[PDB]
Amino acid sequence: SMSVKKPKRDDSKDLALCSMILTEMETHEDAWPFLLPVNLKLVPGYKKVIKKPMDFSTIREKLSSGQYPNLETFALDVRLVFDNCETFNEDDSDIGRAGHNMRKYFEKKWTDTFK
Ligand SMILES: Cn1cc(C(=O)NCCN)ccc1=O
Repeated sequence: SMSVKKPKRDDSKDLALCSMILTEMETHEDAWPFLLPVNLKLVPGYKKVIKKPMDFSTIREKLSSGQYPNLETFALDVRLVFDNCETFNEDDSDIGRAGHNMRKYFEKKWTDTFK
């Protein structure tokens, strides 16, 4: 509360660590469904069904222009990519399985980096 300061973690490296985590995502071989925004004019149903589209390049742009206030909002956009994926794809499709793989890949790097 007011004048009651909780001891807080060092966040000076958060930007560089999130950038390196995103780089590992972008270079993962299963990252192809998520590198670029879903083409709303070439895919039937996505614009209406998916109310918050998100992809790695948009996350990269928001990270490179100071649009994430903290690292929690960064992980929100990353998880939004895979939440959208589950909403729109079957689990045993190539894209649906890539999302599950990429999500598990992310959450371990998130724990190994900040926890
Ligand atoms: C990540 N993601 C990719 C597609 C896509 O590109 N579909 C083309 C079908 N061959 C659709 C939904 C989704 O969430």
